[PDB]
Amino acid sequence: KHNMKAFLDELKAENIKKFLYNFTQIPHLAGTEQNFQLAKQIQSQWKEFGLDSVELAHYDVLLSYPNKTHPNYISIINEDGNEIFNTSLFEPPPPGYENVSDIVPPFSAFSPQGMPEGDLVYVNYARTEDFFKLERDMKINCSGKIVIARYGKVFRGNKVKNAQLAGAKGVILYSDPADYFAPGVKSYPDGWNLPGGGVQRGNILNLNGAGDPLTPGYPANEYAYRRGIAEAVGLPSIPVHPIGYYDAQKLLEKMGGSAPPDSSWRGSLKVPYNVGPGFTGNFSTQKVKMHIHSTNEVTRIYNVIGTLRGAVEPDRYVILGGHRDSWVFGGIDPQSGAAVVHEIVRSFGTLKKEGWRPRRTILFASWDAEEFGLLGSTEWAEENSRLLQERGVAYINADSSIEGNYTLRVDCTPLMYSLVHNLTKELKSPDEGFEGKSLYESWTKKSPSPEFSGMPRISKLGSGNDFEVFFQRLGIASGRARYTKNWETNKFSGYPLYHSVYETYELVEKFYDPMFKYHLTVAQVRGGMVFELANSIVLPFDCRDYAVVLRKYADKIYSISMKHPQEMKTYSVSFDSLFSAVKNFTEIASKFSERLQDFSNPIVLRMMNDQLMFLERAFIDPLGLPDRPFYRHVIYAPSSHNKYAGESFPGIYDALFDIESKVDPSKAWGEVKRQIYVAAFTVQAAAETLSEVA
Amino acid sequence: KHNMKAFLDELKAENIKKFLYNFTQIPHLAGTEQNFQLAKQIQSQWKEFGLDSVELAHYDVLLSYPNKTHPNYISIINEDGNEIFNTSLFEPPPPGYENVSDIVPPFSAFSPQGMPEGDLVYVNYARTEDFFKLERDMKINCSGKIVIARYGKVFRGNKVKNAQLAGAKGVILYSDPADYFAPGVKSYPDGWNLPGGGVQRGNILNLNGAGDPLTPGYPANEYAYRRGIAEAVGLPSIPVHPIGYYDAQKLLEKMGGSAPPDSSWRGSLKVPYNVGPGFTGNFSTQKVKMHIHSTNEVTRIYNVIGTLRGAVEPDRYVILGGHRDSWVFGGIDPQSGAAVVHEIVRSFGTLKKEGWRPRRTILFASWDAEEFGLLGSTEWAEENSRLLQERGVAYINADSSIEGNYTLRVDCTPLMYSLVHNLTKELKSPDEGFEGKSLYESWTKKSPSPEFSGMPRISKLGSGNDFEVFFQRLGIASGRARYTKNWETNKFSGYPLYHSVYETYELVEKFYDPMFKYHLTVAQVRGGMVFELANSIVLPFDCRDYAVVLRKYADKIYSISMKHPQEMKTYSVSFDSLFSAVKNFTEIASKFSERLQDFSNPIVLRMMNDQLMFLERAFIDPLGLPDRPFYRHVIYAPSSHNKYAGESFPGIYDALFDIESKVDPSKAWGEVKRQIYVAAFTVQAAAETLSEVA
Ligand SMILES: *[C@@H]1O[C@H](CO)[C@@H](O[C@@H]2O[C@H](CO)[C@@H](O[C@@H]3O[C@H](CO)[C@@H](O)[C@H](O[C@H]4O[C@H](CO)[C@@H](O)[C@H](O)[C@@H]4O)[C@@H]3O)[C@H](O)[C@H]2NC(C)=O)[C@H](O)[C@H]1NC(C)=O
Ligand SMILES: *[C@@H]1O[C@H](CO)[C@@H](O[C@@H]2O[C@H](CO)[C@@H](O[C@@H]3O[C@H](CO)[C@@H](O)[C@H](O[C@H]4O[C@H](CO)[C@@H](O)[C@H](O)[C@@H]4O)[C@@H]3O)[C@H](O)[C@H]2NC(C)=O)[C@H](O)[C@H]1NC(C)=O
Ligand SMILES: *[C@@H]1O[C@H](CO)[C@@H](O[C@@H]2O[C@H](CO)[C@@H](O)[C@H](O)[C@H]2NC(C)=O)[C@H](O)[C@H]1NC(C)=O
Ligand SMILES: *[C@@H]1O[C@H](CO)[C@@H](O[C@@H]2O[C@H](CO)[C@@H](O)[C@H](O)[C@H]2NC(C)=O)[C@H](O)[C@H]1NC(C)=O
Ligand SMILES: *[C@@H]1O[C@H](CO)[C@@H](O[C@@H]2O[C@H](CO)[C@@H](O)[C@H](O)[C@H]2NC(C)=O)[C@H](O)[C@H]1NC(C)=O
Ligand SMILES: *[C@@H]1O[C@H](CO)[C@@H](O[C@@H]2O[C@H](CO)[C@@H](O)[C@H](O)[C@H]2NC(C)=O)[C@H](O)[C@H]1NC(C)=O
Ligand SMILES: *[C@@H]1O[C@H](CO)[C@@H](O[C@@H]2O[C@H](CO)[C@@H](O)[C@H](O)[C@H]2NC(C)=O)[C@H](O)[C@H]1NC(C)=O
Ligand SMILES: *[C@@H]1O[C@H](CO)[C@@H](O[C@@H]2O[C@H](CO)[C@@H](O)[C@H](O)[C@H]2NC(C)=O)[C@H](O)[C@H]1NC(C)=O
Ligand SMILES: O=C(O)CC[C@H](CP(=O)(O)CCC(=O)O)C(=O)O
Ligand SMILES: O=C(O)CC[C@H](CP(=O)(O)CCC(=O)O)C(=O)O
Ligand SMILES: *[C@@H]1O[C@H](CO)[C@@H](O)[C@H](O)[C@H]1NC(C)=O
Ligand SMILES: *[C@@H]1O[C@H](CO)[C@@H](O)[C@H](O)[C@H]1NC(C)=O
Ligand SMILES: *[C@@H]1O[C@H](CO)[C@@H](O)[C@H](O)[C@H]1NC(C)=O
Ligand SMILES: *[C@@H]1O[C@H](CO)[C@@H](O)[C@H](O)[C@H]1NC(C)=O
Ligand SMILES: *[C@@H]1O[C@H](CO)[C@@H](O)[C@H](O)[C@H]1NC(C)=O
Ligand SMILES: *[C@@H]1O[C@H](CO)[C@@H](O)[C@H](O)[C@H]1NC(C)=O
Ligand SMILES: [Ca+2]
Ligand SMILES: [Ca+2]
Ligand SMILES: [Cl-]
Ligand SMILES: [Cl-]
Ligand SMILES: [Zn+2]
Ligand SMILES: [Zn+2]
Ligand SMILES: [Zn+2]
Ligand SMILES: [Zn+2]
Repeated sequence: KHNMKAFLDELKAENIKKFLYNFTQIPHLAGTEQNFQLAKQIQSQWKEFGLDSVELAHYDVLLSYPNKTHPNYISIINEDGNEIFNTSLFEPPPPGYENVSDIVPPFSAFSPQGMPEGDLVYVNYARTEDFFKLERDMKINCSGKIVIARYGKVFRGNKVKNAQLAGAKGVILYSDPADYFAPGVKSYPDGWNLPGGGVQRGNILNLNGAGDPLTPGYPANEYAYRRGIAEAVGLPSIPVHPIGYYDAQKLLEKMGGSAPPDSSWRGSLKVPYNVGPGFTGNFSTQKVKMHIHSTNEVTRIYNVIGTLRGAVEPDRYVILGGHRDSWVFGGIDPQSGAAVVHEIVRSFGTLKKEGWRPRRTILFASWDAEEFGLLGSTEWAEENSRLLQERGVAYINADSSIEGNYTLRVDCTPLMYSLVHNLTKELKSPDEGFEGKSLYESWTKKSPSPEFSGMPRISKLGSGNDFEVFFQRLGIASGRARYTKNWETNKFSGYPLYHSVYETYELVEKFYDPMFKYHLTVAQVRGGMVFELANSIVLPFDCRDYAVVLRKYADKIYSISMKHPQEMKTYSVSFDSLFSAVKNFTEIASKFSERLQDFSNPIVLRMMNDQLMFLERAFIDPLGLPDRPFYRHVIYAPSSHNKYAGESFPGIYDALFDIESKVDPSKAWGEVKRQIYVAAFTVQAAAETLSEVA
Repeated sequence: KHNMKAFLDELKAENIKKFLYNFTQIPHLAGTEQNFQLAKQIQSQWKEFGLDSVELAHYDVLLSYPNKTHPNYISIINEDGNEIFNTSLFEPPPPGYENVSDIVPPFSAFSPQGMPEGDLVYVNYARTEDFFKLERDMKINCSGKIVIARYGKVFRGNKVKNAQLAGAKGVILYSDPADYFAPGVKSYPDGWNLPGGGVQRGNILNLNGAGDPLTPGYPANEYAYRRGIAEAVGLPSIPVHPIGYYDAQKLLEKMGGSAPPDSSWRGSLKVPYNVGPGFTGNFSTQKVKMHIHSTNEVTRIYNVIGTLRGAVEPDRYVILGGHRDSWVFGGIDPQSGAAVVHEIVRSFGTLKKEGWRPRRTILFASWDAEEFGLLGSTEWAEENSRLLQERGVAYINADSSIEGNYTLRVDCTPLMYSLVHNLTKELKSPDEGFEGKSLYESWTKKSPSPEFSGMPRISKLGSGNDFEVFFQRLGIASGRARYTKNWETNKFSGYPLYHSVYETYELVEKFYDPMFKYHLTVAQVRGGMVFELANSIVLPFDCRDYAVVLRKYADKIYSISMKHPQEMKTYSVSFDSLFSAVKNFTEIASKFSERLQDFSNPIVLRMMNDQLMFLERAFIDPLGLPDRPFYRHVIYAPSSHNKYAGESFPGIYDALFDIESKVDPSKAWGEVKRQIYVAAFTVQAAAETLSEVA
């Protein structure tokens, strides 16, 4: 038989290991020849594996690279302008790679050029609440200062935006061992911790879903009209550079001015963590000087798009996609995910060669330039938006398969909760101590739902990965799953070697998953989801699960507003319409579910399949969210404070955020009311897509 | 048999006459009790006729009404402030209606209040080119003047916008006999001409597709958040009032200053048509004074929505809609169309009672508040946009069935050209001299295509009627057909009694269509179109017809640009991408057509039906046109100079318009290039929806 079990059993840990090794021997930086060569390799192999068609889709997008003959670095400069300390020009390469060429040195992609000199202010994680603390509570002024911030907690681009709006003239990002050195584990190469010379690369854009900075709304094809750099989307206005904790210690050790306001501001270095501004008495005349010379350059990128045509519904697309480009070797990010996709394609192709075809079309994607702001997935979705809007069933992401080895981590639309629960109950746990138990059982035990006993946690989708255009722009049901760590407060901070030269094949094979069993488990979850979506007669979505969360989000946003009872009285701020719509959705979804169970009629089936496919679509508002036109989903958006985090009822959330500080409360509460109306309306309209059609 | 002929033969001229009489005995002004009562009547009758469900959909929208105890009027005022001449407070009522209550006096709906006094400037039709002539050629300055303009040629709201931007402090609109009195015909009640006391009502908004001024993007339901009046969409900033030609003669006769620049500026009144400013020597100290006291008021409106559920594809909607509200009696506009819809519903209901159901669902609509800016259709489409976007096959409009008795007038998407040609070849001509000939034959003879011998003219869709939200916002294939006059240069000017108290049942029965044969012919065209759309196994759209027009529009826009060869050289302005996309569309459409002919498989059929349904959808750009977010179709939009006129490649057209006058040619030609890119991209993307799906 050619069923899900046949598919799943064909998947091999040994193959995932071979592919991971193959993808991580040299760097695959977006826009470089090495990454174009790997694209052509994957294209050839997917053809060999059996896909019907496999094409490269290329675009010319704005990328950013250091100047090879004019290196970026930071100094402490004394009174006469002598540079008395310089940060490192490169990370010491790991064992056996010390002769590898084309390792991009640490830099912040899309930083402008500059050589700002000034006094340091330490801003903790550079979160919105950290700047509130500095400015409002401590009366410390960042204007014209160079800010130094530790990585962690939120996307680095949010830190840079926050620093810019505080009036900073530069930002230094560093990795504190508090966040990137787990106690009792050794530094790379002898363990998975970050050494003091290690540095996290990464882009610092604030694109809000736009894709290539120069072509928002339209694919960056051969005839594209491009904005001028001054009108580009999302570029930072101040120089930015990342450093390791040996270098950070040198910049922080001399810091004076105010003490840290409390212990949540102190990392693990042997320094005071004084906020500044500037250095203590002896060194009061020394300054910090950045030297940034990176350039932004329009550069060709390449997505690989493979098609396995559906036997029955070829015009319905289930998409498995993840990126290929890496900062350096990409041993975890992304090749641990790319190797899983490769093995999934191989397994599906094995069935296809024996005469099987899925019910619906499956599209497989190897995206490029993800690290530079989700550019390859976004430009391709811009190009194909009409096809995706009317035909897209679901998008399953496939970046890093592991970021730890503790338990499963799933983020997805409520429409996929039931699918995930059911599939994980049928898969074996790879975990020690759970042998012969289901993955559902180990996951639920290790990651309990905060709301329901006997259920696992499933998180909301925000952004920071390639599902963003499909979910938040186009409203296609999306999901992701990976293995993760225990480390709760590190959720958005990355594993220690994230985006460093030390993230290698050996890191994975020695320290994360020597048997490739966690990789195989993730291949089973991702491939199992794709299989069910592409093959189930009735699409495997449960609208009632959306009803349950919508009530939870409505309770939560109302609870936020209810911290301001006098203003809700004054301005007549009612959530009644939103609860009404949520009640209606619950009622209608229950009735639709009964019909879906109670309905030989392919037109009624597909009618119902279309109602299921278009339900996520119905949460899209064509006018988008305020000042974020490419975030169009009304129930979820990336947090305006942290792109990695999903926020629910984002339009109402942002209207309420820090509202007590607004100068015109009438206007501010009027906008809360407007957002309640938009949310109630959209929930009701989505409900009505599930009513009988005529 | 229950085929199209059964449907068509059931339609009766006598029934259309009875319904027209029934709908035109009292005024049915939007927002009044009389119009709510007529809504309830139609709802009851459509239920009796056999529809499955018939509901009222109500909204609370901004309307505008004169003050009953403080009448609007215009004066000539002498030096001491004596009002020496006053315009009329009402139109003399026609025979037998002189005791009818609730006839709204002539006014310009949505005028602000004011009593501006000043010198007159005569601006011809107040078109963009008329203001260019005044300001650029004649050096006449309208700033702080009261402008007087003749109705005709363009939508009145465009005139008011043009006057406002010229700095006018008020606008007087009047009906010149040149445009509203056909030579050799008598004035109402003895003929169909406009008497000197007759006045054309009408709104003067510039909504650009927004719908209710207070709720753009969202339905004006019970919990809607409304903009404040100062942020409302489309309201004029200066007072405006309409008058008849007896009153106009009194205001124009004393005009001095400059002579009319040429004869195209002279109407038929026995006056010089001097442009002003102000009056000739003797009267130089007299001024014109307006008194406008109308108020804008949020008011409930009611659409009637009838459903005839499809037997096979209930989730595919074919919509026949037209408005019910009138300025006064609505003898032509809209009740000549509403009576036709009523008879169509009755005929379909007759088949339904004998056990027939159409293949797809047919929705019938009686829209409200059309006269106040397409408010009822727009608010309902805002409410139901998700259903319409994913399920809407086609929209057929049904306003005035006659505006003359000469020949057919059809405006529609190219996707319906073949359907119209085929249906009209099967219908009998009602025309004298064409007895026993097809409607196709009489129409093609009387209205020859400017491009093709042996073909009739079919015009583009702009706006000024209820199809606007469906076509230009949502991208649902739309069409309209009516009987019209010969009068070429009067195309956008209306028939003489348009929006006057004289537009009555008797006007129609005595002077337009005493046998109701033109009404019946239009009922056959509209009902025949709906029948084929709702019943044909393959949707009756021909994508190759879009390919042919896209080439014609590309040639036309290129020809406009090519008036500026030096700038196209300087700024490297190429149309190559747009012609490429049009060539690709032509190639792909030809291949799709072959498959549609060459393809027992309901999934392939519906796949293909979906490709046909979503083709118009593919011309929608979710970012909309520049500064007109609710005009989203890239191939067609309402002309920015005349809402009634369709413009092709509007984004490129508007970027080129008057470009030689722009201060920064680099920027202006850059925007032309941007619009060429958007157009090429959208044409290519629409083409790709017709490629094989996988
Ligand atoms: C959840 O679904 C329910 C349907 O089960 C839906 O109920 C609808 O609620 C609206 C708003 O309450 C109702 O609107 C009323 O409609 C009647 C006519 O049917 C009007 O007369 C009412 O207006 C009068 O009263 C108002 C309130 O006091 C006044 O403001 C107004 O000036 C009028 O005097 C009012 O418009 C509607 O009838 C029901 N529909 C039903 C029960 O079928 C509810 O809206 C849904 N929730 C959301 C958020 O959509
Ligand atoms: C109409 O449909 C045709 C398909 O039949 C489609 O043709 C495509 O045109 C694009 C643009 O010309 C081609 O793009 C080229 O792709 C190759 C790789 O396949 C690249 O190497 C090319 O780039 C080089 O040359 C450029 C031009 O001189 C340089 O600017 C660039 O720096 C590179 O040196 C170029 O991107 C594409 O291959 C074809 N596809 C085919 C034939 O399948 C055409 O685009 C459609 N029209 C529209 C408006 O979409
Ligand atoms: C990764 O695997 C690929 C595919 O097996 C290898 O590329 C092939 O290598 C042989 C030997 O050079 C060539 O003859 C083939 O043409 C290549 N096949 C392709 C590109 O499809 C590649 O060598 C491997 N890379 C590493 C670093 O092991
Ligand atoms: C930090 O690096 C800078 C730049 O390379 C060093 O300063 C330069 O030193 C050379 C050789 O002594 C001089 O000729 C240049 O004029 C200096 N350039 C600048 C920009 O100051 C500096 O010596 C380094 N500091 C340390 C502590 O190694
Ligand atoms: C998850 O599996 C459950 C248990 O099998 C499925 O729920 C059952 O579905 C069948 C088929 O419709 C019904 O007859 C049962 O009554 C359901 N049992 C329940 C609700 O406990 C559920 O559909 C699956 N979810 C998917 C496939 O998305
Ligand atoms: C238009 O026709 C309608 C429907 O025939 C008439 O309304 C009906 O009139 C009778 C007599 O008053 C009532 O008993 C019915 O209840 C009405 N039916 C409805 C409203 O569905 C109406 O009188 C006619 N109007 C004119 C001016 O002739
Ligand atoms: C035009 O109408 C105005 C307003 O009704 C007339 O002026 C008024 O005349 C009455 C009675 O003579 C006076 O008491 C008011 O003071 C006047 N009002 C204003 C606003 O001036 C005027 O007589 C009319 N002109 C003509 C020619 O009939
Ligand atoms: C208009 O009618 C023409 C003539 O019947 C239709 O074109 C024919 O369609 C049949 C059925 O596919 C083909 O076999 C013929 O070859 C076509 N004849 C032609 C192109 O001359 C056309 O489809 C009709 N248009 C509609 C229904 O939209
Ligand atoms: O630009 C973006 O939105 C994200 C770019 C990348 C995505 P990533 O590949 O490293 C994976 C991060 C994640 O899945 O949360 C970054 O976080 O630096
Ligand atoms: O506001 C609008 O866009 C049009 C309002 C009305 C539409 P109408 O019913 O009179 C018919 C005009 C037409 O079909 O062109 C008007 O032209 O005054
Ligand atoms: C790299 O180094 C220097 C900086 O001025 C110069 O030779 C060259 O222009 C730079 N390359 C760039 C800016 O891409
Ligand atoms: C912060 O510092 C700069 C000093 O030039 C000043 O312009 C700005 O107003 C200051 N802000 C506050 C709130 O003190
Ligand atoms: C993998 O699992 C073991 C068991 O707890 C643990 O000791 C090790 O630290 C884990 N590896 C990583 C990288 O978390
Ligand atoms: C109508 O007439 C006068 C104008 O001031 C006044 O009595 C009343 O307020 C007006 N009604 C309105 C403004 O609706
Ligand atoms: C038109 O007239 C007014 C007179 O106050 C003036 O402000 C404006 O600049 C004039 N425009 C031109 C172009 O003469
Ligand atoms: C109707 O048709 C006849 C024939 O030409 C014509 O005399 C009459 O003017 C027409 N009616 C209208 C209102 O155009
Ligand atoms: Ca783009
Ligand atoms: Ca609205
Ligand atoms: Cl992922
Ligand atoms: Cl019409
Ligand atoms: Zn990644
Ligand atoms: Zn990454
Ligand atoms: Zn009308
Ligand atoms: Zn009208």
